[PDB]
Amino acid sequence: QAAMGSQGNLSAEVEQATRRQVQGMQSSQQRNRERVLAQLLGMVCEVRPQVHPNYRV
Amino acid sequence: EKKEKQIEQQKKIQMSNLMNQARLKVLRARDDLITDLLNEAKQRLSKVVKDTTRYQVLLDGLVLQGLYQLLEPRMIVRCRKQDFPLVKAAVQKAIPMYKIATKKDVDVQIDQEAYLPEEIAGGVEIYNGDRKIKVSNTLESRLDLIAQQMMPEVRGALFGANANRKFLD
Amino acid sequence: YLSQPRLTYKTVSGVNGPLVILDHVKFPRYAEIVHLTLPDGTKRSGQVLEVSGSKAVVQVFEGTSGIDAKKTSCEFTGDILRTPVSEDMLGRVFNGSGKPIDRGPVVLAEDFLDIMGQPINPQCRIYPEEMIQTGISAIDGMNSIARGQKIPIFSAAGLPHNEIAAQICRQAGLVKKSEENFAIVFAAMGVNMETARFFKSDFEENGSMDNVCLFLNLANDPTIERIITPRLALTTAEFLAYQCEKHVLVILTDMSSYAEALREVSAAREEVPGRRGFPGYMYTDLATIYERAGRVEGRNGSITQIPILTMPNDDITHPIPDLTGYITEGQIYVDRQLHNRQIYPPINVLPSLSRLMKSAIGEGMTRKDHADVSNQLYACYAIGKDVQAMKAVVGEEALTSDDLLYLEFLQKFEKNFITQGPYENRTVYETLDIGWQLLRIFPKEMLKRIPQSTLSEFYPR
Amino acid sequence: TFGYVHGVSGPVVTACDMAGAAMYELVRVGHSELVGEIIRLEGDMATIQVYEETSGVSVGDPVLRTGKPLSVELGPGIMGAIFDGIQRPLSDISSQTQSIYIPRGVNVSALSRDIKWEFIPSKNLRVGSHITGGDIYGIVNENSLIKHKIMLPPRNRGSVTYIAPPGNYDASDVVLELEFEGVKEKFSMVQVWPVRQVRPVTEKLPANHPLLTGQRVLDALFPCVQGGTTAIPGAFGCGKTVISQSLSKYSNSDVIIYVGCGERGNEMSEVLRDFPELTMEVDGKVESIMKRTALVANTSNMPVAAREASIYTGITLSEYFRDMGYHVSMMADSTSRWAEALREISGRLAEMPADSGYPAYLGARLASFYERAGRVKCLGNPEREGSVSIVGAVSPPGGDFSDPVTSATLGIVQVFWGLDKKLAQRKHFPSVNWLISYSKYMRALDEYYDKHFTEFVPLRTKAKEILQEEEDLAEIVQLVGKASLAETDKITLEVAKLIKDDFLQQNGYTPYDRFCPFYKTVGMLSNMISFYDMARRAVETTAQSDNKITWSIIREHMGEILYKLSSMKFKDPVKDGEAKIKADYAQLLEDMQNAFRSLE
Amino acid sequence: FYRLKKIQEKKKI
Repeated sequence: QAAMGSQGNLSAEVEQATRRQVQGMQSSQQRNRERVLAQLLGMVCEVRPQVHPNYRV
Repeated sequence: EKKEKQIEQQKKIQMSNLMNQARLKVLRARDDLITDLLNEAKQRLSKVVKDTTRYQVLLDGLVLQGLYQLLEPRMIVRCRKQDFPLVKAAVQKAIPMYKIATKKDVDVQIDQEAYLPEEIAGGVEIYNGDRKIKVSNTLESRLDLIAQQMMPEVRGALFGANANRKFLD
Repeated sequence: YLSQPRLTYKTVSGVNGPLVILDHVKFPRYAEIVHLTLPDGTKRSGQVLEVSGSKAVVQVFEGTSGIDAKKTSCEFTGDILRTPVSEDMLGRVFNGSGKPIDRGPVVLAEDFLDIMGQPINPQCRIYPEEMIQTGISAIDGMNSIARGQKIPIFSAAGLPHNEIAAQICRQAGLVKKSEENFAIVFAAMGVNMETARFFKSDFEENGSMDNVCLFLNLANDPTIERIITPRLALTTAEFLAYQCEKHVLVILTDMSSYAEALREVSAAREEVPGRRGFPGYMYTDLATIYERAGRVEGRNGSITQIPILTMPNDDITHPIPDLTGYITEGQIYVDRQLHNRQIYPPINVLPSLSRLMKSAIGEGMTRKDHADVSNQLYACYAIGKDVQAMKAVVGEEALTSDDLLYLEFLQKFEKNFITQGPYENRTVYETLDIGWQLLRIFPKEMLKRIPQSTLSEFYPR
Repeated sequence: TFGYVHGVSGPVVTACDMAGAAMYELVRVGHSELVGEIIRLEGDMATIQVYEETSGVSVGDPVLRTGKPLSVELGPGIMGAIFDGIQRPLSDISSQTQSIYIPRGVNVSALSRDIKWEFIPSKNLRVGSHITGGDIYGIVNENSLIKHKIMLPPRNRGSVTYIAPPGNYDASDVVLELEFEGVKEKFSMVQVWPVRQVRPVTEKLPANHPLLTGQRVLDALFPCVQGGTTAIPGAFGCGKTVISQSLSKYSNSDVIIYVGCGERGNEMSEVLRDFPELTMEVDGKVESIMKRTALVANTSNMPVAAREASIYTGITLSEYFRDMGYHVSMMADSTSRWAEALREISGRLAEMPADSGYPAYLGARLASFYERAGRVKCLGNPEREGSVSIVGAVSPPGGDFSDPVTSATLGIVQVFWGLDKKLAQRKHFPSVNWLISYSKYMRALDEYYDKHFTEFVPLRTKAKEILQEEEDLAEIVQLVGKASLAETDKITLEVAKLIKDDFLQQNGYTPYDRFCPFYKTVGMLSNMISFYDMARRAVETTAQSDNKITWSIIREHMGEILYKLSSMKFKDPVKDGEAKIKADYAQLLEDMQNAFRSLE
Repeated sequence: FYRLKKIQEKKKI
């Protein structure tokens, strides 16, 4: 019974830890998102094409 | 003593497995959020498709870049049916620059029979004369590529930085 | 960075054994990674090896089977093999190629790294001095191991080297006694399912799963992946050693299977052979693997390496153990005679070797006379074996007194020094006390190697 | 003047459009400009060996053809540095990059240009004075020990036109100039010399003076000469490297150049960590041994082709310093690695293997490497005398001394030190065999050893006789079981045991036998041989008459004297005086004489 | 055996 009660307490503790960690991550991620989207889209729209460096005429 | 030992062994394995599953849940959540970010970026790109003025410039760049990469006397260009006029514009703007670049003459054509699936957000694919060598310069492929190539910067922006790391080289 | 799109191809000039040859390739790059799409939609990969003209050659990793010329597609990426590495990889499971096994997601990476790594500059190499506590007296006491060492473990088929390796992992630490620990990366080179279950369960037992990255390649996987898996694991180790300042221990297992796979891949190209048909450059390749270990100036981490290899037919002159003995700086030589007598842990000492002991020990490290005990104990062991070989012929009547002393020393030393048990972990000073307990059997006027001073101050008690 | 990379595979590549090219001409390949060399060609195609990792090179990359074969730079500042296999100053790299790696294709000059070395004029020349090749016209002090000296390069001569005054200058400042036949040519402090070419010399002279050795064994029993050859093959676990380091630390030579090849990284770490602490004085202040040592590191991982270049580079530096009148001593590590690298390279070219895959011409290459040695009279007016000694370490694969590389080596060298893995299992440091080794130089040195000692030949001969007779008796005592022994036989067996345990054994790290000079060797051998003689004479006299003396009787008679005899080796001569140990050994001889008189 | 094989292969050209 000591083992089973300790199992209950330890379980509840670890799901509490998991949930708070996940919520903290989510909150941190709702801080800054638009900057990176701008970064990726801006680098996508740029092209600057060129020929392979080793080409000769 | 044997029954005792059995009990502690089961206790240990149970705790360790529990901890494993908790960590795995954390990692799954992280991956899921990354996937959602990528989907959101895809939707933003699809919205940006609608503007014709800059879509034409991007299309011109794509076709030119494909022409440069292939380097074959004969070429074929395939695109969605509803982008086809702008593609004609792109090829007419693209041929002479290549001609002055590589000093060779190329017969550039556009298929009128096979057309890309509508599921493609946009872009252009190219083939050589024999349809053996092809360059997939679609928007989806480029979005994918740029996504995989910049991952560490993505978490660097999204998660801050890891204090334990001391040297970046 | 590179915005150039990735070309795909449909040219397959022909297949020959595990190779695939492409034609009409525009500027191939030596050692560039390529994906293959078969007619059935399943996927594979490969790496360019030989390039000439517009032709190129491609080693397939998954084994070539079901390749059609007119329907396969060969996508090129244009860079060398590059892997993701991240600190959180610890506590995961992966297969040979690096894809996850444990129902988890791919590794969001903190950086890309070269699979081959690149040589470290000998000037900025801090020589290893700090000693590790293994607990086993046959190592701590005879062939001590300092961090940064790359000593192997020699075994034979049907010997319990796995138990020794697991115990070594369990009891690793620092003799000189914040709480330090290890980050252990383990790679398997064609172990059976039983071995994998044993190692996984053992790491589960002591709660150490939080700090172990696993790399598993059973015999089911295509043999060519066995070439890549070691370097990948070793790269991960180097990252954790010099970018996280952690202390790391590496365990590659059954490199004999790796040598076999190397022979298999080499035979396709028809390179020049060596002894027992292995490639000539196999020596340099094993050097590329083993050396990547030690401690570097201006940092804090370090890489220790403990490869394990079996000896075919117990023939020590076989090329694999020999070239290992050349590259690395030691050996252990698990014995089977002791295993036949049902002794644990059955480790020979007479042919074991540890080049780093000359600076691992001394005053202020373990004890003043640590070297002397080692020298004298080995000498008595050797003369004891000689006396046994002599007794096997002459008979008990021909024995002089010192033969009897050497034989009882042999018996007592074998049943005491060597025999420890599944989990008994002796302190180093306990081991030295026991060694002196074995030395005291002989009268002081025969321990030739020990200096007169040490005998005066220690032997009588 | 650019080819293009037709093909690539391993460290062997191919380049078209190179019709104007020549064999052994260096070459830069790719955007990293990896150094290379020419080996084969066919038409306007060529084959380039690469001295660097080829991963990432692409077809069609530019390849720059240069205008010189492989060459090595010579001048001040070489001493005390550590170079890799093609002579990049490693310390400069580590300083410049602030990193812990070696980026591929890094270009840094062999020597520094931003250092001002003090210079002294010839003190014997003037405007219009004529010199020739090999004549010294400058002296630069690298440090207190070795005074650099600049000589005119070979294939140059003429009447001088300007000499710089004394003062501090760098390399780039022109120093000398001269007109030969209406052409004026300028000479700096830097010579560029083709590596595969021998430096000419006036005449090879016969050897005239021995070479001191640290270990007790391999000094009396198998001496070496100041300019001779020596080889140390032996299986693994035997540790040739310990002997190499011991020779390096303790020797009378003026410069030491220890070339590693394929060695372990930790061994170069030993060397770098350890040599600077040890010191020694010559004519005053005590200076570190690093101030007379130039190293050439090349560990296993490094590109396979560089192993070839490193060895030739090292011997070239040795010869350059030989043209100064010093006595250079060289230490080559695992030439089997060099042979194996050549084997691999020739394998990738699709050429004919000869013996175990080794190409045929490796014997010729090895012989060519060694023959550049020996004492020589130098080329130049100031009339310098010097020599080069070469002691190389072979690593037979498994100890099998019938392998091709050892077979080619044994035919060319003069001294050979066979080593035995069984002894090294006993930790019988040094694990030399003392029965298959030999040295042809004994006859030339007997004259010296007589002009100083006159009392060594009987000792050596009796030692060889006793060891040989022990080895003969080994079988008879093995089969019989140590029963059918006349007393003289037991005497020789047990005295052989004592000499083997005492004189032959020696620890290479403990302070009291890090070094052992010759006189102590003479003293110990004299003690043991005299004891043998007295024991046998007493046993003979007591055997013929009556009461034949058994070995047990003398053992119980003088076990204490035996114990003192064995413990003789605890001296550490560095602290204690020589005459003190001489008197000590005379006292032990007195003890033995007293015991033999009392038994008499 | 191997060296003979290499002759055989060379003769194909």
